[PDB]
Amino acid sequence: TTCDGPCGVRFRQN
Amino acid sequence: IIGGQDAAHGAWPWMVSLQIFTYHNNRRYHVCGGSLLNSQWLLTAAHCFRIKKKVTDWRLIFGAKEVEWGTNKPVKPPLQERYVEKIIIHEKYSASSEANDIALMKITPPVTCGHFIGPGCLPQFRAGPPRVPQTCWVAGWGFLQENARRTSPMLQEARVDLIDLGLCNSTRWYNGRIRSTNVCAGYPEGKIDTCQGDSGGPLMCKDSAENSYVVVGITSWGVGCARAKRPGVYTSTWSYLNWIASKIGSTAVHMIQLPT
Ligand SMILES: *[C@@H]1O[C@H](CO[C@H]2O[C@@H](C)[C@@H](O)[C@@H](O)[C@@H]2O)[C@@H](O[C@@H]2O[C@H](CO)[C@@H](O[C@@H]3O[C@H](CO[C@H]4O[C@@H](CO)[C@@H](O)[C@H](O)[C@@H]4O)[C@@H](O)[C@H](O)[C@@H]3O)[C@H](O)[C@H]2NC(C)=O)[C@H](O)[C@H]1NC(C)=O
Ligand SMILES: NC(=[NH2+])c1ccc(N)cc1
Ligand SMILES: NC(=[NH2+])c1ccc(N)cc1
Repeated sequence: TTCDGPCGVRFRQN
Repeated sequence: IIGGQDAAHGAWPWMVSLQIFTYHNNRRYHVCGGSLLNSQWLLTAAHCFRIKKKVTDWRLIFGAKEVEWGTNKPVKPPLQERYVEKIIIHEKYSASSEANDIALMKITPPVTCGHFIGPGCLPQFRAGPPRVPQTCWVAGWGFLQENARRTSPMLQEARVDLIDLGLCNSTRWYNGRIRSTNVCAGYPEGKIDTCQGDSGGPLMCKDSAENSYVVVGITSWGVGCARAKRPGVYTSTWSYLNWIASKIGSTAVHMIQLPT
């Protein structure tokens, strides 16, 4: 379920 | 992509590299792009499957910045490689007009999201066709020059302006070949544009204005690449939300649409 959450977000690393 | 720039690692975590797998020697070649919707599904172009129609013809590569042409090695953490479970081509897809150039790939086993991998957003049911004027972005590992010999090892990105369908469809532009389920994007003079290898990848515009991008288009076709008055023609995602929901479930759609 890691792929649920806020869509379309870039640079998830920061 | 012609005339754009190298993307930063993690810049577009929904990008997927769709690679033909030549089974005689286990080598893989980037062929098309796609966008990640959830752990088990990505959105891409139907025409990418005209020749390789079998689930075994492909590898799917996630969280990548660079892809290696012809490699026979698997990828390295944190990149992920997956098999295709199913290819769903729109039932109304027509290669001669490129009408309804859209498909879904079911991924297996499920991808896991994180720092370099994550879902894109789809337009709201209420959004309608995207409106001009806007500056949007495309990304992909397509050709760097119209005449290139190979796709680009480094993921590219470029800003492109949306082009109004009437202008795009006009006499000295595509002159009748644009459909109402298309979006066009680029610049009257060209020089910047998607090319072969970027098909299936996103055309994305920044909501208005969360800090989240929406995949409003899917790279479909063009005449050449980066030519004046021959911009990129994309499939409008908004036009197929019901279709997408019918294959993956309204719930999965709602999950990647930004809050009402
Ligand atoms: C882009 O332009 C094209 C064509 O206009 C071009 O002419 C071409 C050949 C070039 O020379 C250029 O000059 C110019 O760009 C538009 O193409 C037309 O599309 C129409 C809409 O699909 C269509 O009319 C046909 O007739 C039938 C429609 O009938 C159904 O629909 C309704 C009315 O909408 C009812 O009235 C009907 O009884 C029935 O329900 C359809 O079956 C056909 O699909 C078609 O719609 C023509 O197909 C087509 N004409 C030509 C000359 O090709 C195109 O729509 C423009 N794109 C956009 C987004 O506007
Ligand atoms: N989808 C899978 N069952 C699968 C797909 C391709 C493949 N080579 C092996 C397994
Ligand atoms: N942007 C276009 N010129 C284009 C897009 C896709 C493609 N396969 C070829 C050309």
